[PDB]
Amino acid sequence: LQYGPLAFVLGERTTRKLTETSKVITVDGNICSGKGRLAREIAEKLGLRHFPEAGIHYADSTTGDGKPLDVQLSGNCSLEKFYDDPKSNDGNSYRLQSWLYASRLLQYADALEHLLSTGQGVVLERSIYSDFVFLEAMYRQGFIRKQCVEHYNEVKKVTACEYLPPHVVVYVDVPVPEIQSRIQKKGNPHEMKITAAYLQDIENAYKKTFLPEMSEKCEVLQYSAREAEDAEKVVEDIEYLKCDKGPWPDQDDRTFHRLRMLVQNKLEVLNYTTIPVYLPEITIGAHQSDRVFQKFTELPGRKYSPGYNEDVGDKWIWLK
Amino acid sequence: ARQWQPDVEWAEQFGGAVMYPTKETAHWKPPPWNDVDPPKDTLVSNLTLNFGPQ
Amino acid sequence: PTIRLQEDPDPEDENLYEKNPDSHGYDKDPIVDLWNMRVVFFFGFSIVLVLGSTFVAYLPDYRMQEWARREAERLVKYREANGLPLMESNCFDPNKIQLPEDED
Amino acid sequence: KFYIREPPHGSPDWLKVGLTLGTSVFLWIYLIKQHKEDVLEYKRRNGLE
Amino acid sequence: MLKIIIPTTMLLPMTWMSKHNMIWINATVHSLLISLISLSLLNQLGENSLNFSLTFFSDSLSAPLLVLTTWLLPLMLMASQSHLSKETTTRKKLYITMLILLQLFLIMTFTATELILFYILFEATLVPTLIIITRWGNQTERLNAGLYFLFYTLAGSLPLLVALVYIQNTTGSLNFLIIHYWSHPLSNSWSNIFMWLACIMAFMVKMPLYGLHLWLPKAHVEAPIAGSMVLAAVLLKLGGYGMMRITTILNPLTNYMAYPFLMLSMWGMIMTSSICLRQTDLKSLIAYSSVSHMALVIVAIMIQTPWSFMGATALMIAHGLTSSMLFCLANTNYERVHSRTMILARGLQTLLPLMATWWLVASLTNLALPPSINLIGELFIITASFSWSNITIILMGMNMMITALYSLYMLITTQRGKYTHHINNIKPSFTRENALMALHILPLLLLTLNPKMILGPLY
Amino acid sequence: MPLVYMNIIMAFAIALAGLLMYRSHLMSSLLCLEGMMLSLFIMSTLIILNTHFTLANMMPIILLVFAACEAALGLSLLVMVSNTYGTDYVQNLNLLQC
Amino acid sequence: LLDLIWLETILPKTTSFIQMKMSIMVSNQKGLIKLYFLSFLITIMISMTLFNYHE
Amino acid sequence: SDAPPLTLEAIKDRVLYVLKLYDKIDPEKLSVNSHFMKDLGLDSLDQVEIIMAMEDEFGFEIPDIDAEKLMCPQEIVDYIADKKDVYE
Amino acid sequence: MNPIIYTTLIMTVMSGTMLVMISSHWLLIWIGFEMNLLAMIPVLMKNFNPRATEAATKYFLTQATASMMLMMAIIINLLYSGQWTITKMFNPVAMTMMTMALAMKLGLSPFHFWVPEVTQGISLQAGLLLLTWQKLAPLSVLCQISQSINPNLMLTMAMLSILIGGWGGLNQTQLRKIMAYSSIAHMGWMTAVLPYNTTMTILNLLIYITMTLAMFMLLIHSSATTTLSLSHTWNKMPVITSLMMVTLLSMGGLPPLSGFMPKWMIIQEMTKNESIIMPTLMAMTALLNLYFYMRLAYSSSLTMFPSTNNMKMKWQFEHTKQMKLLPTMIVLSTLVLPMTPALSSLN
Ligand SMILES: CCCCCCCCCCCCCCCCCC(=O)OC[C@H](COP(=O)([O-])OCC(O)COP(=O)([O-])OC[C@@H](COC(=O)CCCCCCCCCCCCCCCCC)OC(=O)CCCCCCCCCCCCCCCCC)OC(=O)CCCCCCCCCCCCCCCCC
Ligand SMILES: CCCCCCCCCCCCCCCCC[C@@H](O)O[C@H](CO[C@H](O)CCCCCCCCCCCCCCC)COP(=O)(O)OCC[N+](C)(C)C
Ligand SMILES: CCCCCCCCCCCCCCCCC[C@@H](O)O[C@H](CO[C@H](O)CCCCCCCCCCCCCCC)COP(=O)(O)OCC[N+](C)(C)C
Ligand SMILES: CCCCCCCCCCCC(=O)SCCNC(=O)CCNC(=O)[C@H](O)C(C)(C)COP(=O)(O)O
Ligand SMILES: Nc1ncnc2c1ncn2[C@@H]1O[C@H](COP(=O)(O)OP(=O)(O)O)[C@@H](O)[C@H]1O
Repeated sequence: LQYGPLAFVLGERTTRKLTETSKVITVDGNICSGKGRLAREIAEKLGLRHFPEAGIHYADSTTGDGKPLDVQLSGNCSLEKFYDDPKSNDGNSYRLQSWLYASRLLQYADALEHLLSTGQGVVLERSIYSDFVFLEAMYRQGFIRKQCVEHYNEVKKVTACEYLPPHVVVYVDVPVPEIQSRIQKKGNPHEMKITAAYLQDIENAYKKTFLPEMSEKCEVLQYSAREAEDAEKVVEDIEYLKCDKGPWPDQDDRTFHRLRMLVQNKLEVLNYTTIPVYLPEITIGAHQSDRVFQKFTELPGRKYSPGYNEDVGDKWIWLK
Repeated sequence: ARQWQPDVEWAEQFGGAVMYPTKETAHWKPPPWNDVDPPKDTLVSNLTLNFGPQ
Repeated sequence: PTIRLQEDPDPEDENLYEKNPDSHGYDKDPIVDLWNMRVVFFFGFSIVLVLGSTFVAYLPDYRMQEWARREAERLVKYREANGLPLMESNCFDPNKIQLPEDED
Repeated sequence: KFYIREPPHGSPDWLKVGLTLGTSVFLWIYLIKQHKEDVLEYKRRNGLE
Repeated sequence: MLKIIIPTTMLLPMTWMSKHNMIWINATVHSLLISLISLSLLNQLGENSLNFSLTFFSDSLSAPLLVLTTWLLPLMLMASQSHLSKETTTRKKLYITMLILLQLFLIMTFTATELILFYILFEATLVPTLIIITRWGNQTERLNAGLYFLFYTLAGSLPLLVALVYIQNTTGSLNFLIIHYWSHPLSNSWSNIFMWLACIMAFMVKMPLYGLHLWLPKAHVEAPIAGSMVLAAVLLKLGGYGMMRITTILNPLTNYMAYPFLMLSMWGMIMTSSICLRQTDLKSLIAYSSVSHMALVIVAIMIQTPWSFMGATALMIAHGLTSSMLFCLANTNYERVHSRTMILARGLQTLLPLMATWWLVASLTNLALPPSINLIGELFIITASFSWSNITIILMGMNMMITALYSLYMLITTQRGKYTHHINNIKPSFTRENALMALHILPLLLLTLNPKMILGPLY
Repeated sequence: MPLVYMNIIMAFAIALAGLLMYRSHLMSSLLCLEGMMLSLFIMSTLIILNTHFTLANMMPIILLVFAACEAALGLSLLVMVSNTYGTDYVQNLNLLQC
Repeated sequence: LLDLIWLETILPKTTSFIQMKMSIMVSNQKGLIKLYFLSFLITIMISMTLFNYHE
Repeated sequence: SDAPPLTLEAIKDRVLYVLKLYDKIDPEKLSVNSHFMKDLGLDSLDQVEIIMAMEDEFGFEIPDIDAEKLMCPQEIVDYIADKKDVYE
Repeated sequence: MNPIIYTTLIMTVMSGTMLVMISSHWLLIWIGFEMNLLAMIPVLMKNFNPRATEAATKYFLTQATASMMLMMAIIINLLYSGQWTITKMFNPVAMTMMTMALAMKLGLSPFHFWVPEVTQGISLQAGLLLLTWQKLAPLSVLCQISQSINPNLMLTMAMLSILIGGWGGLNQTQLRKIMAYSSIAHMGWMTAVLPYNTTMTILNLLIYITMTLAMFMLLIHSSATTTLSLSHTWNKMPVITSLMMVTLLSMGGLPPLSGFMPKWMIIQEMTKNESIIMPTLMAMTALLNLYFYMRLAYSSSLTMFPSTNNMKMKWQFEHTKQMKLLPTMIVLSTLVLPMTPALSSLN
């Protein structure tokens, strides 16, 4: 049965499933750092569910078939062209940033739902509390306008306040020259154009805003470049953490009920992402919106509800 | 060559707090997107008491 | 961006004669176009127009025009033969009309 | 095809479908019986037959 | 008469169950068949009407209107499929649904035996028309036009409703037959004057009367071609039909309550005919032409004589056909050049000769050339007005000149002279447009052949 | 009517006018509400005693009970208002217009 | 002069202007309970003096 | 509506009025271009008090820097206009 | 709030309404009103925020004042006639005070100011409850004491309600305030026919409740509280906007929609008595409500407004919670006029 007030009235309580390994974990770091590998090793060692960093096509991976859709029908933004022309006059940069924030919000909702439904811990790469640093890096470099920052702040203020911050924040420090060396040795021809000022802005935003304000909610585990490959030592450091200072211990059954009703029903999660603030970078005309929506509705498994599309092999429709 | 449809300028007529703005209501602001006003810093001062010496 | 919004450009109009030199102006698909023309011409001119005009032209006389003419001929013959006036100023017999007693 | 469970599977929920058809048929036969008895009572009260 | 009503309600799901590329063919074929079926209502009696049931009846005044409506639906379908080619299937089906619902409401309106039912249907006709105008119109004025189309109607019709129910609480019946047989004279009191005004103003604003006509140019200019067709050819005749029906209970108050409306009708007929002489918009010229002709019809109905009623009926039928043809002719040029200015595309007789012939025939019929039914109606109305008062022959005569002028003006502006040099996108006329013109014009002369079918019950 | 009845009616009218005309404090308006309740209690008791309506003698008590509920309700609301503004002023309740 | 100005001025434009003015008059309230509770007091007195006194 | 759109002339009038209310400045010798230290003969502390008087008058706070270099009434007017974004 | 506590509070609200509806004793009706207010106050503050607290405080003050006037009217009636049964209200001053108190409870003009504020300050579900269920009890009492009403005062308040509803709703961009002003106008319509026929009042109330339920469920389904946020729905689910437009047309009273049936019937009823001028003015004034319904229909269904990019993400998800009574409510709101004579079953 679908979770709701009825399941809460008789039986279901979230507090009982929490077994000292709930522990929402995020592993933050600058561009091209080995935060992903550390996250996978932490999840493997502690037996938690690992969530790869949410990209442009994260929402596609969870609906219908997990394969991504066309960029015209999903995202409508490019990271490659953001690297090529960060100061483009078609609003690609802030469109990408807003879409990425929406994707991160959806991923955080999914992780919270899984944790509250099964009691198993989760490990995320970045979070909605960390996305803003990239926005800041876009603003100092002149890639986006100030109105875009105001719109981002409005959306974040109305959205991110409804959830619980992660239990423990893991941050990996890599100096900018080493990051540039890693980028040069990588080979992706679009990331060679990342100037050192952009990475310096990202690191400045991280170390000056995110870590201080996140440390007030809960302690932060910082690791240099060399002491992140030893994932066993990192896990054993995480395990002996005294987590009794954040909002998490102050959560009872009814608050968990509210949060669990919030995390499912993804439309309510994404409600305030499309607020009617008309920025040229994200506002789309009526003709283009109509054409793109008609294009989207013609996809093989999208015209009807999930179980009612006979063109992808749905049977017994006339009795469902 | 195609049908006219509303644009941002047309849509912005309906985004204010009231229709037909006047001089008095030009400073009314629309409610927050969620119905949550930001908390005012109405600090309450505690009582200061002398305990002793007498 | 110096722009106001993301919008498609206004597209140029399509000429139906380019892909179909004999296009009849009904549809872009030549077969559906030809059959739309055929049904319009058959059911508009052949069926409704000519047959409907023939049906209207031969509608039976429910307005009783010929009957009225024959009745008038009978009445004229009778009243002329017996010397009565052809018409009377009163269409109702005064014997069945009861005027008010007092006019003063 | 769907990456998710899609709780409505290829087979329809047979309990709900059966309950729906049963309720509908019960309502229809109840209506027919009620109409028959109403007709009989009306004829008896007015003494047509 | 359900043999006509039910096939339209069947046109509805047939359109909604059709294959995506066969909607127009099915709709046009079955609409033509329904028109052929409705042709049988022309067989009328000489004494009373065709009383099919307690709800519906057919008379010698409503049968030509029903035939015109059922004949106009397929013409709208052909005239609409050009500019709706890029639309989605669902919206095309919705447009056809609006057209079918409008036809159904008009069919039920023209045959209702009851005045409250007539009011309900004659008011229900607004919703499909308003939706069509405000959804499928082209420019941003359409929204305003819809509002102008709506409230102008409702402010006239809501008082009528009150009057109607008041009558039903006094006489006990609003059935038209009982109302006719149990008719009694209206006294001369203020209450009777306001009851007369309430009963008359709705149909006078739907005509429209001069001074109350401001909604009509907006509605007929911003509407799509099918919307303009149905607004000009049928929806304006609701006022005339309703006035001819309701005037049976207003005597002898009309004898002196018609003076302001007669004065407005005559002087505003002159005024609108003059307005047609200086019009930069080709659609607005046709709209004001409709205003002038309907002013003539108002005069005919208001003077209350058998010849006037005959002429009024003939004029409504002829004006419907002629104005629909003129709107379609203007829409062809608009679709070619995407502009409504009359002096933009000139000298079109050189480029489109058969279209020029269609234009010539439409303009000749508009100026009431003998022996067209336009002339028959106009001449009957003029003779009745002359009997009413000999001085009217001045004003009427004035109109007869002015009409001709502006009519030929339009032709001389659009077909003669030299072609505009920079306009090079004028393709040859399609078979669809020529067939539309022919199906508009042939019934006109065919009815000229047998004119007693459109002369109404007073014949 | 005797003079006592009209005195009680005057007390009720005074309390009603006091509620309808707010100064600044919500507590004063709540006190005016309780005054209305007290006047209603006194008048109902006087009418019931005068006519010896025995079974209606329980009616004033019930009245008092629901008065308490209203009072409690009002006080509860006052608390929340204070917690939002540090004051119980009615000019702070102006977020919603007409 | 007539079609585009005065016929427009009298019937529709005057109606729209009057309705807009009355809408602005009616809907522009500050949301203070003090003011319209005072209005409630005035209304109650007016009702007891106008309609109630005449029975 | 809110307060009228304050202009440069009103700003200058208020600044001069506040300055002539200072008990240690003679009204006649004071002008819009008079330097506090040289023409008016005031050391740093009177300048601080004058800045605080401007703070009271216009209802906004001027830091130690910024206010440390307002040397005559014209600079105070310019600073107030720039902070309030007043161009007329 | 706990689901069990919420269910208990909702059931207590309905129990107070039923106690008002099934009692013959004035004290029990007053107790039902008190219980309804007591259980309703927390329901308005289910989602805690300053606006909800302000709405609850204003509602409590208004309803407590109204209940005190109610009890005073009961006591005056008892003083001039030792009766407790709800009947022809043997005293005129007590009846004037009763009419004023019930009008204040219903929100009739000029005691209308609290309705838009309270509707705007609470959530859509609480507004649904307040604008649909909270009208039953005062209207039931008014129906029970209809023979002793003063027609002048009642008709004045009804006409003022219609006028003020139209004029106030003309100026709104917030959907909740639009609903509140529509509610005020519809209460005016309901109370205009009350002195002449209570069956017409019940019919109008039923049709208004059906239409309001459909409107509020459509507004909850597409999470919009402003005009601009509603203008986005066409790019996410156009069927909802089309149904909303047809519902708005029905609320505007256009034939052949069912929203035409109440006013029509009321007009006819008011013409069976003499009463000619008042229905004409009433229809003229209802044209204003129709105007701003048409403006909403223009903004949401008949034209396409610009959208945002993030809406693409919303294309990939379906509505999770599903309202089972929405289709029936829409159908009853629109296609019900041909079944008009069935109103005989109401009396
Ligand atoms: C290509 C078109 C492009 C587009 C354009 C737009 C077109 C739109 C069309 C839309 C659809 C239209 C449908 C309308 C339906 C109308 C049908 C109808 O009602 O029929 C009525 C009418 C038939 O009357 P009826 O009531 O049915 O008959 C009653 C009697 O019982 C009968 O009397 P009877 O017992 O004597 O029998 C007579 C019988 C037989 O009588 C005879 O045979 C005798 C004739 C006399 C000859 C005698 C001597 C000749 C031979 C001598 C030598 C041989 C004999 C010896 C051998 C040895 C040789 C020496 O002949 C007839 O029945 C008449 C012919 C029937 C025609 C019907 C028309 C149907 C039209 C429907 C289709 C429309 C499309 C057109 C297609 C048509 C084909 C192209 O048809 C006519 O038109 C009659 C007109 C002929 C009269 C003469 C003209 C007089 C002119 C005077 C005016 C002068 C002024 C200038 C004006 C000039 C203008 C001409
Ligand atoms: C392209 C080039 C064209 C030019 C060349 C053309 C070649 C010649 C063709 C032209 C024909 C010339 C006309 C000459 C007149 C002959 C026809 C006439 O005699 O028929 C009339 C008959 O005409 C018909 O009655 C009129 C036709 C009805 C019109 C209905 C139109 C079809 C309906 C479509 C929808 C309508 C929409 C409008 C709403 C009302 C006779 O009337 P009536 O005096 O009785 O007959 C008495 C004898 N009867 C009764 C035994 C028959
Ligand atoms: C923009 C175009 C819109 C359409 C216009 C519609 C036209 C409506 C005009 C109504 C026609 C006549 C109305 C009343 C009939 C007579 C008018 C009156 O002038 O005649 C005299 C009336 O006498 C005086 O005039 C008294 C009436 C004066 C007050 C009326 C106000 C006129 C002001 C004009 C304002 C413009 C109205 C249109 C607003 C849009 C007759 O004397 P009397 O015998 O005693 O009255 C007859 C009735 N009896 C028998 C019961 C007694
Ligand atoms: C109610 C009464 C209570 C009284 C309490 C009083 C409290 C007294 C606290 C005093 C604290 C000090 O001494 S603080 C020490 C002050 N001494 C110095 O600064 C030495 C250098 N002198 C200068 O800089 C100039 O002479 C200067 C005077 C600054 C003028 O500044 P300008 O020329 O650049 O404008
Ligand atoms: N919020 C963001 N804004 C812009 N670019 C981002 C954002 N998040 C991730 N990226 C881009 O995604 C790319 C890979 O992400 P990253 O996690 O840093 O490397 P890796 O996948 O090796 O761990 C990088 O080029 C980074 O710039």
